[PDB]
Amino acid sequence: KGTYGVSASHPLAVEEGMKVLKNGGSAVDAAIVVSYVLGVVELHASGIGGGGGMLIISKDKETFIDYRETTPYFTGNQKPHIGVPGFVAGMEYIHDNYGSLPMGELLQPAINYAEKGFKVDDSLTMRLDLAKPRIYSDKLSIFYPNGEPIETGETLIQTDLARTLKKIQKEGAKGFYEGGVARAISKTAKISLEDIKGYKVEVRKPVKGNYMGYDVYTAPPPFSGVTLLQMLKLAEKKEVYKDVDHTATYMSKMEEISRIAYQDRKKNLGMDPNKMVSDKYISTMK
Amino acid sequence: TTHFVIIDRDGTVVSSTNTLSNFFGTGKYTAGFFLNNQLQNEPGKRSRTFMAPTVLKKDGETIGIGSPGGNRIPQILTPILDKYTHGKGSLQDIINEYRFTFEKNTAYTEIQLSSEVKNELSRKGLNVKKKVSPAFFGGVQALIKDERDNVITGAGDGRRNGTWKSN
Ligand SMILES: N[C@@H](CCC(=O)O)C(=O)N[C@@H](CCC(=O)O)C(=O)O
Repeated sequence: KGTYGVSASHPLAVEEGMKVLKNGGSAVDAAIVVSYVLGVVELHASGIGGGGGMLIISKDKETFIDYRETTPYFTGNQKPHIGVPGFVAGMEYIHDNYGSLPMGELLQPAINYAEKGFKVDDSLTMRLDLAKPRIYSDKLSIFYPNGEPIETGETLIQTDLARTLKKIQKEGAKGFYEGGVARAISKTAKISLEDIKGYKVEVRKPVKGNYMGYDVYTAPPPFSGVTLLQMLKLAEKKEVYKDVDHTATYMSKMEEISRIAYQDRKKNLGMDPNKMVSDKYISTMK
Repeated sequence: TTHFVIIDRDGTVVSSTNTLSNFFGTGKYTAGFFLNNQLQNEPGKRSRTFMAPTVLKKDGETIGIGSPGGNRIPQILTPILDKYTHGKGSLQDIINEYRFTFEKNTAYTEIQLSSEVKNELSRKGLNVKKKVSPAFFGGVQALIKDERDNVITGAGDGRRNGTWKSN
């Protein structure tokens, strides 16, 4: 004690994060808990069937963990456009290299919400209603009881998911990337077993720059820390903040700053990121 | 897509964004979960994403921040960080401000704007369009640690029912 906090897109994820922190856990142990909770209670936006990236900045260490989905080998067309999920491998890697608490415990609060249920909020019921024309089928009946999106206030229980999470908790990453879960992914996604099994996380250096006196650390390619940092620095250079009170000016200049930086990003697809973000490189931009 | 930020006792900050790409990914569902949708941007490679988990550091200040919203991510975050660094007010306050993004000569707006403004922007070849989906403008989540002493504060984006807490 010790100051600490969590910001996240669901109150149950914030709650579980704070729980780990309250009892003296590290930011990365809390991060694994929150990520897994979010895949259960905010299932539309993330989960074990996807991927993502994590920036870890401590007093004297910087890391960026990249657990984004990777393309499978596939010979005909199209197929379904599904990458090998990287999320579960990501949390494991992060845990093995930066975690303290034992992994089983980090999965437990998500298991509990999947197992015993949580109360659905506005955004989830709305997301389900908006997705119904695209995704609805009878396989999805727990999400649409009585053919309608589960209502705000109802308890959603996810027994299949709890089972999967328990398999991971017991076996580690093998529980997802091999065995029955992997055969289910293989059958649904049309991705070979060997592809699922071969998933690897990439570790990368953060893009380091500065903005407004701040050292800024951000996400390197294939993420877009560069574009963001560029936009930030252009905006500080040509202080559009002096136009903040005049809406059309403010907007007008943002619009400019944004095609400058998006154009730049694109002819970087059509090897050092720290260069593309320096006061001199930014100097040379328009 | 979802973004979150954590700051612990010894000032380690984590800033992280996870995703299925689309809401529910491809909508394909197995062993309890939704399979991602992979946007095409060769076998074992990752596609480009606009995601950008970021940390800002000065002496006496640590900021973690990020947001979903696809290709609007840098457009969402730029104005907020701009307003914020230029002393315009509390981070939460700034997250609460109405928002706009551009797609090739269409300006998309969170809140409907005046004639005055709509004309001035029409004059630059842009055609204002107000958008219905509040989630279209992101879900910014942030924490701030300062060394007074220490206090953590932050922002949650009410557009995705987001929130934050510190001890
Ligand atoms: N309109 C889509 C695709 C645009 C893009 O930039 O890829 C979109 O905004 N997708 C997002 C949906 C989920 C979210 O939380 O924003 C995304 O982040 O991929």
